[PDB]
Order: sequence, then structure tokens, then C-alpha cells
Amino acid sequence: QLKLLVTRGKEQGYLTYAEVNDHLPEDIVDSDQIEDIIQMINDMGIQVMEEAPDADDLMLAENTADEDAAEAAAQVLSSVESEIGRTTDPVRMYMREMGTVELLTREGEIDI
DNA sequence: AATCTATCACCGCAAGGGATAAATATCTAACACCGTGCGTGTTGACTATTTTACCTCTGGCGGTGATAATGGTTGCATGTACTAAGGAGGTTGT
Repeated sequence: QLKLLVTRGKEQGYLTYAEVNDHLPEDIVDSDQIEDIIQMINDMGIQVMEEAPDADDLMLAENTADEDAAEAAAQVLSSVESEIGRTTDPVRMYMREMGTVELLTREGEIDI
């Protein structure tokens, strides 16, 4: 399932730690795995959590990657595929696999 | 294993029925003739048997279209009766 978390995080340019339960991957339960896999969620999406800023927004601009070329932008196939429903159809798995591409049409595939 | 008297009857032996085969008379069929016409023969002119050549069919198959069209389908495996196995995880114990 996964796409909800990673897409809304990239739209926001930022993702707070606890929003892993606000936009949950409807798949898995790995709560103690988080404390290292958060690494490649942050070198291309960095954020953390505290009571309140006042003038402090800029942090992303000195601390982040720049092309989303092939990495967690596409190897995330495994982490969206990983829960195909044990007895239920190829007419389901393709819906998880297209968890990659949404609708790059009308100019994005022209840029390809 | 021979003897017979005394059964129920086959012989004892008169009658008469059908049969078949002779002679006759009828039938048909086998043939020998005749006449028809067809498949007896060569020859000849036809036209389209086959071949090859040429000019120009049919169907071999390779090739791929653009005003634009950019989140899909798919219905019923089964409702029962069993129960053996693996899977879970907290814990009260080993």
C-alpha cells in the first residue's frame, strides 16, 4: 500500500516522525526498524519534532539531495509490494506496483 | 450267470392308405437364324492434351496508421464436517 505516506511527505517537502501513523502504510508493523530506515527517508526528505517554531523554516535548503534519480524513488517497489494478499490475484499486485507512477502524462513523458 | 412264468403288452400277420413313377401332355427355354447398330478400322482436320514461352492473375506476407484518445477490471472458490497442523504472543512456569 505505502504510497500515501511517501507522496504526501514529498508534496509537503517535510514529514514529522509521528505522521507514520497519520498516513500509515496499510501493510506492516515494524516500529523498532524505524530508527535506521529513517536515514534514507531523511537524506531526501529531512524533518524532526518539537513544541513550536517562530522563524526557523529554512533547514531543508542546506541538508537534502537534488534529483530523486533511481534510489528510494524506485527501490521503494519492495516496500510497497511486500504484502500481496497471500491467495489473492495478479489483478491486485499491479495496483501496488503502480504505487510508483501516478499520471506523468501530457508533458512528463514528453520530458522522458 | 443261468432258469422261467406271467406281466404289460409287440407282435401276430389282416387290412388299407399314400405314394411315386410310369405315360402322357403340356410348358418353357435354348438355340440358330436374322437384322440392327454400335464402338470394327484408318484416315484426316480439327482444337485446344501437353509442353514451353511470354505477358502480366492470385495471393504470398510484410509492414505498421496519429486532431486526440494516458486509475483498470473482475464477480462469485465457499458457507458443511470433520480435525491436523502451523501460526501467533503473553506469560507462568521449565
